[PDB]
Amino acid sequence: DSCIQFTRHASDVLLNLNRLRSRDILTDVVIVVSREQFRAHKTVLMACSGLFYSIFTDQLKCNLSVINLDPEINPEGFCILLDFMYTSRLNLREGNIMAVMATAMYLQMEHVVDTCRKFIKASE
Amino acid sequence: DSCIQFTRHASDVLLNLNRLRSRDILTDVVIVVSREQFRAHKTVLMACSGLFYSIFTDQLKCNLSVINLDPEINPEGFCILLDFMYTSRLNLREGNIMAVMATAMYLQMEHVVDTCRKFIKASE
Amino acid sequence: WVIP
Amino acid sequence: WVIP
Ligand SMILES: O=C1Cc2cc(Nc3ncncc3Cl)ccc2N1
Ligand SMILES: O=C1Cc2cc(Nc3ncncc3Cl)ccc2N1
Ligand SMILES: [Cl-]
Ligand SMILES: [Cl-]
Repeated sequence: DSCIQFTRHASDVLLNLNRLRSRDILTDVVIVVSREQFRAHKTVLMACSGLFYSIFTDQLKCNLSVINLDPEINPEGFCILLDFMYTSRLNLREGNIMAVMATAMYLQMEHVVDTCRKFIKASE
Repeated sequence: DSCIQFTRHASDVLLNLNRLRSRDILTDVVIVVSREQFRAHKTVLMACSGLFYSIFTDQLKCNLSVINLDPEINPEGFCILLDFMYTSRLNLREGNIMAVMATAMYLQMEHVVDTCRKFIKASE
Repeated sequence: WVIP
Repeated sequence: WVIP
């Protein structure tokens, strides 16, 4: 087509979605991790994660207001990834890299899994 | 902080939100324009438009599944702006610029209003 | 704004 | 990935 494009549009949209999350506006699901609860927007979770995409396209699960993650999932690893989903920023540190990679593999967040693999390979 | 950032994350999220819109997945509102109906996600509309932000933060309207726009709003102008919201691409043409600018002013989409003003000023 |  |  002959469209023009606003370079900062996608980033501005994501920033506003994160402001709605902060203020708990129109959040439609609670993700439960080892008795730690995280409120979010189903559409953002689906846009970022192959696991949430499969969950919320399921005819029965699409209607659930609570999703319980596998007990092996670490709440801090989930929190870091949820922050990444809404900001593009990943708080990757020596002390959390193993939990973050394991959570990203479970959530099916391929780009996060890739950088964790590379950061681990550099330290060996 | 000491975060790393994935450059293409915001664009990838928006692209996936547009794929959900195409497939009518988790759309939670119908916008009615001069008897033309457009399905969308309330959170994306709020992230892009000052008007939808005000509408869906209102305690009564946040719960509506149908929103009727002012009868002076042109459906094509709305369609072009809805596409912009989900893609960052604006199909601005000599034949639609007046309808697009009037719709962007009503929807409170300041960056769109700005480029329409500049494109109109260049043609005078 | 840019030409994509 | 970049340093923001
Ligand atoms: O690594 C990843 C990130 C990711 C996101 C999604 N999401 C969607 N895919 C296609 N159409 C719509 C959506 Cl919402 C699916 C798989 C994966 N895998
Ligand atoms: O031009 C524009 C675009 C736009 C978007 C919004 N959205 C939000 N603002 C702040 N926190 C959350 C959200 Cl969702 C408000 C006003 C305007 N004005
Ligand atoms: Cl990812
Ligand atoms: Cl705008």
